[PDB]
Amino acid sequence: ATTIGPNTCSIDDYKPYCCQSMSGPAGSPGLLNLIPVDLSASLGCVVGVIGSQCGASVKCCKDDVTNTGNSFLIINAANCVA
Repeated sequence: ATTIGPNTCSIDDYKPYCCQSMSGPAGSPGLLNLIPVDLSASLGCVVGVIGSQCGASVKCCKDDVTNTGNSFLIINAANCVA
C-alpha cells in the first residue's frame, strides 16, 4: 500500500492527500451533479498522516481549508501537484 511519509513531495509546505484518482468514490447515487461543482476544483481527499497507509493515490496540495466547512478537509485545489 502507499505509505505516506513526511518526504512524499517535500517542495513547499505541501499537505499530502490520499484519494482514489481513477474517478471518485461517490457513494449512494442520488441528486448529484454530473459535473464537479466548485469555484476552483472539487477535490475530495484526506490529509496523509505520516507513517499511515492509504490504499489510494497520494498527492500534495497547498490550500487553506475551513474546519467548520465540511466533514472532511476538502481541497481548494489551488496549488495541487499529482
